[PDB]
Amino acid sequence: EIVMTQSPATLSVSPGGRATLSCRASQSVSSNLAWYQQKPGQAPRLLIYGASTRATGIPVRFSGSGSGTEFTLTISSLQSEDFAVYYCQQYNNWPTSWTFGQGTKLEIKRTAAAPSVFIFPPSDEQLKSGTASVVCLLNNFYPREAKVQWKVDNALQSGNSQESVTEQDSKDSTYSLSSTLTLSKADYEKHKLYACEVTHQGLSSPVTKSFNRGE
Amino acid sequence: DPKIVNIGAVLSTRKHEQMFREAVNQANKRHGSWKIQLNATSVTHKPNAIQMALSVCEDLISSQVYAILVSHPPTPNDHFTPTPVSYTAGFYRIPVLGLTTRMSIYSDKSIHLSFLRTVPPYSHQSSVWFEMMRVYNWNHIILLVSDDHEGRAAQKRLETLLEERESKAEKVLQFDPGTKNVTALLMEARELEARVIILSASEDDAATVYRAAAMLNMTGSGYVWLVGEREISGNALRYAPDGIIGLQLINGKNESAHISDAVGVVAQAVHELLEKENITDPPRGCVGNTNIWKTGPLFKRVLMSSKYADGVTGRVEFNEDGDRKFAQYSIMNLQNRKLVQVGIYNGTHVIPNDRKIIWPGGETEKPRGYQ
Amino acid sequence: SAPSIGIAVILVGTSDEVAIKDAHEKDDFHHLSVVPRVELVAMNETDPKSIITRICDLMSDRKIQGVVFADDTDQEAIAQILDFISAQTLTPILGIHGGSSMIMADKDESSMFFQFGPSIEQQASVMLNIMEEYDWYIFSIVTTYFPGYQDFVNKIRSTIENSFVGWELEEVLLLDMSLDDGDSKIQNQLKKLQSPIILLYCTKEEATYIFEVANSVGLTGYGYTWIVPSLVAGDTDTVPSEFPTGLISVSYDEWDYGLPARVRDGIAIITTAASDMLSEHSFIPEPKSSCYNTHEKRIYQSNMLNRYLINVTFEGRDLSFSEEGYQMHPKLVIILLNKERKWERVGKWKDKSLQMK
Repeated sequence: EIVMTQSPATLSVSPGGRATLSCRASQSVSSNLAWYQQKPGQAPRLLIYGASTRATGIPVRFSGSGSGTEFTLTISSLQSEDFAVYYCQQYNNWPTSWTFGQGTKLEIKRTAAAPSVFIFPPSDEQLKSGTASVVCLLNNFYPREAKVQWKVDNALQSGNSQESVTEQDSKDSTYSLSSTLTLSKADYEKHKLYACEVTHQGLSSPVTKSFNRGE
Repeated sequence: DPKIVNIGAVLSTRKHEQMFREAVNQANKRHGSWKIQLNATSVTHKPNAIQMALSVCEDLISSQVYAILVSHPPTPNDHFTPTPVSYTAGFYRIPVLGLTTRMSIYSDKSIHLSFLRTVPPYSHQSSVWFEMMRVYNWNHIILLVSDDHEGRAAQKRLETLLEERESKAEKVLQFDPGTKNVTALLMEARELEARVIILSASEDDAATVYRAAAMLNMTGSGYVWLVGEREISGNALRYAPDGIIGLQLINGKNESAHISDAVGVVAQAVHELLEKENITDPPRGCVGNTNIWKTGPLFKRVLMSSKYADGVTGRVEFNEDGDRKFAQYSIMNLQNRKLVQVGIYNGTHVIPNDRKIIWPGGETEKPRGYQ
Repeated sequence: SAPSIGIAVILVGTSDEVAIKDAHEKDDFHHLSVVPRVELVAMNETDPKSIITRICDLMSDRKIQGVVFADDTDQEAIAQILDFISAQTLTPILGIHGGSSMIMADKDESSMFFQFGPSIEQQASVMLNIMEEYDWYIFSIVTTYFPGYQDFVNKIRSTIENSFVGWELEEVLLLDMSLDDGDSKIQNQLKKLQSPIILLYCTKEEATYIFEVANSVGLTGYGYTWIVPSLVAGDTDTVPSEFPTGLISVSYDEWDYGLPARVRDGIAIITTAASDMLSEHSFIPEPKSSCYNTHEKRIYQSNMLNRYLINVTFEGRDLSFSEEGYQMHPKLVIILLNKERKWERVGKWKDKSLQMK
């Protein structure tokens, strides 16, 4: 009955800066809210309960306010370990209503880095089973927002491209993107030119890597 | 994570101690235990009145309780029972709730300085006499109260209520307590223009007065009596003239209900108080500490103004002295040696029943109470 | 030749023990045959755990028949413990100084606890007596929910018509300071009052707030010649800093009545009563050496002492107590507040006679 909404969907900030997230109140929640901090792959933790009281064992940087009107928090003096997924929790008609939130995504701002574009043809062993795969690798680029296009004999390819993005590194906070194709042996041998086009903000011009089958 | 805030209870009848523990365990389930998880700590009564004080000091030291619940022992004498508890754990000014005691000395909030009650005292029934007086159209009453702190409170309350209406009572007699011969006072009330007689005395003295009046021809046909609750139960029941109108508190013995209500009220007060900074923990250690609890009167002030929503005994308010405002009563008549209920006192007015009433000496027709 | 009457002198005020030891039993009562014993006990704790245990252990030590209690704190909850322990154990005890000298409303009807100090009615009587002398006839009273307020106004009303002088009373208040969020009502009520002479009734814990709000509103400039009882003053050496100049009050004599004199006269009263009863009836009560197990130790009632301890005179003084247990004939002094925040004595009142300067 109370849909939990936040703003914005995603937020990127530079190190040593503040961040403000607002969790919209769809109805008149008296004083109950709770913001959670979760690192990827780990269970969340408690930060605030009652919309004003800090959780025990938490640093004093975090704070918030709200008595039923668009509860908001203000984090200051942030460091590198911050910028995780932050949720909001309400409990008005507990223990029966229990409407959860969504959780905004946070990123750390960084300077643009030119991606390292690499391509990989099949190793002649996968083709024995009747399937061929082409791997295009992007290494140490920022931001993660990049466009990768596959050019098979100068033709647009769709519906057969899989992309995997690694999490931000703990050393340089970089991103990595890998493009994997899945095509049959007969289709693979019907074409000779396979190109991987990479478009990025840190590159003045798009980078395309192409190779010829059996060459 | 949560700070345990344990509360005590000196109630007897160990089964009732288990009941109190279950009550507090239910109490902390409804609210939650991420910030507050209130515990339980019970102890049983002791025969003498000094070891009781020593034991209550010991458990106060050992648990640093926030409030204490006190009930009645299984061997009556329920006047000096919660005397040591109030003195001992009011020296440090920590609240104490009385569950069943009805004596009127505890309403003096200067010798105890912290005593909340869940049952109205014996002097709060005088308003029922006034309301029934107004309803039945009697206006020439005689008081026959005793000489103690118990009769004086009732006479004071009735006198103020009467003077507020620009009326007066024909006389105010007073017999010394523990007397075995009272005939002069009965004769003095005998020669007069007043018929309504109102009693306020212990059961033994009530029996003596009933015997003296029965010896004379004073329980006749137009001598409508009026008594309270302590003059109907006990040895005074069988020595009673037919048609003696009396009252009785509707729920004054079901200790389970009072335990549950007190636990609920204390839990609400505790969960309400901690939403406030600058508080101090109670003085753990009864042998070293010598000072007043810093946030002592504040806890009493926040406790004495809590309107419990709905309980087994109903709404739980608190008169501005600490004794159970807005209680109910039941009116009975001694018909054929077996009391039968007639009417009820809803706390504001009197609702007559359908069962008819037999006045003294038969005479189903109402007596005017005058000559 | 009737020795061994047991009196214990409990000391908590940490005063000079030798100074009061030199006056505890220096005199030899050749008129009364009690030849009493005393035993000074010095403590530093005022907890109810230590008081009860100490008194019970002393009763178990050697057959003591009485106790005189002293104190230095202003605690109002030691008199109650003393009264209760004197009710359960029939040994009569007297409070002479400090926290055990604040008048309790009504003692346990089976108890023997006699204190030093004046009641509420006597304070009102002397307060009206000073008012009559300088002819400040018109007056008004404001009170709260405190002991004797009904008795205070009843004593005022009882003597207002038995005298031919024309008192003209106006206005009465019942409001108490325990109300929550009712400050607007109290402010309106105190702003309403404009009477020439006002007699207040409140205590320092609440009197601080009462004085603060009265000064904040502004009804404290010149014409507000307040008159207050002893308990408003509290401690002379300490001032709550509101205290409008011109305050007058009556307080028990605390400067010319030293601790040794109080100890001496308490021992004297107990010994005189015991010796008189011993001479008349030729027996003396003796409780068992069990403090806790007094349930069956009350076989011998000791109400004869209670009827023989309230009428005693010696050295030309009347030390007669009353049924409620107050002094019934104290010595009261009147003090005044000058420009500098300090109190100054003016006169002395004794035997219903006022002698001022």
